[PDB]
Amino acid sequence: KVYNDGYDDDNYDYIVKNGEKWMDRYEIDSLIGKGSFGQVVKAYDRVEQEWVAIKIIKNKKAFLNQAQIEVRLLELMNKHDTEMKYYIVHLKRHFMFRNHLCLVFEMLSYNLYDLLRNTNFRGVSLNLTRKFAQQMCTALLFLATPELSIIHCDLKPENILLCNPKRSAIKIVDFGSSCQLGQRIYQYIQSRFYRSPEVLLGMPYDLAIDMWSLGCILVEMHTGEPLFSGANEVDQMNKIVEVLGIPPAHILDQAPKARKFFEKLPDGTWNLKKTEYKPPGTRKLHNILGVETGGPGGRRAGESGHTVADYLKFKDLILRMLDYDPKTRIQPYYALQHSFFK
Ligand SMILES: COc1ccc2sc(-c3cncc(NC(C)=O)c3)nc2c1
Repeated sequence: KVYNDGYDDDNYDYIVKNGEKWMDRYEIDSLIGKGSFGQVVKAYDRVEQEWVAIKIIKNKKAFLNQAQIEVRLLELMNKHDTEMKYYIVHLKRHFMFRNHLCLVFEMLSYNLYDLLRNTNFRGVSLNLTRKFAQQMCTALLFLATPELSIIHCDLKPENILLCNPKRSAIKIVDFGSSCQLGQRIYQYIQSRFYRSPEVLLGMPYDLAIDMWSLGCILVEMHTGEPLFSGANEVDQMNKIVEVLGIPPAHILDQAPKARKFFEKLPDGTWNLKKTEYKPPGTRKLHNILGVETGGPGGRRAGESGHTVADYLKFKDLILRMLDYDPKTRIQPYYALQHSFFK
């Protein structure tokens, strides 16, 4: 009949209405996004006199507690980052309104998927990819602060927003599926395209799962297509193996879900389970990037900063990000000191 005196819908979301005024403060403009958490609306704040993005959580206990964990992480980050210089989206405040938790964020521009979409998935240049790579590594360095130890756990182009359309500044949004380092409670985390091997293999994991995601994300920004576009976990692992080969034996011996993907032959080596795919490590990243053939699709031939020497700096950095072992996979601090950012 009527849910929350007619304010909500069957799905517990607030029925957003153009031009509604909340608390004599926020003038609601339009719906900009929707998620399982609920909705995101564009609004004008008449006290601060600026546009804001409001995340209106569903009126239900499961999402209210989830959103509360995000609110805890953002208010903890805002405490450390006062100067607003570590590339995380700023939570201005939060309030309860008609039985909905509302989060007030700074208004940013489109996401990195939208930029890829406007190219018809042909990608952006390497100069712009470097600027996104530099800011993202700085952001992961901030999350690796020992008192934070925050894992975003769902890094992808949609969850990276541009501050301003005419600038290269980006901020990471959406810490709803994020957590601080600790004992393993969850194994089904990260979006499949961006999911680390340790998660695919069902193994212990830490903040290095974000660095794997970042490696996948940076190649997609320049090529325009997902590096590993698995339709299922078995497809995801096979496409990872296509590029990087079979994970080391000492990892697959410890992986619980190792036999979901590989067979252990009588001699001790691990082989792919028969199901198509190129043999392991033959779809070279060297050839995917087109280090010697003028970039992806030859569409970067003759462009500045797109030489073979420049592509090898990017290839090396990306390979260090896609290290199978999370203990030896490159960390934000060392990645920033790479020759690619020189
Ligand atoms: C379009 O101007 C903005 C500015 C700041 C933010 S913060 C955010 C967000 C927060 N939490 C989860 C998600 N994820 C979704 C909707 O899928 C997005 N969106 C925006 C949009």
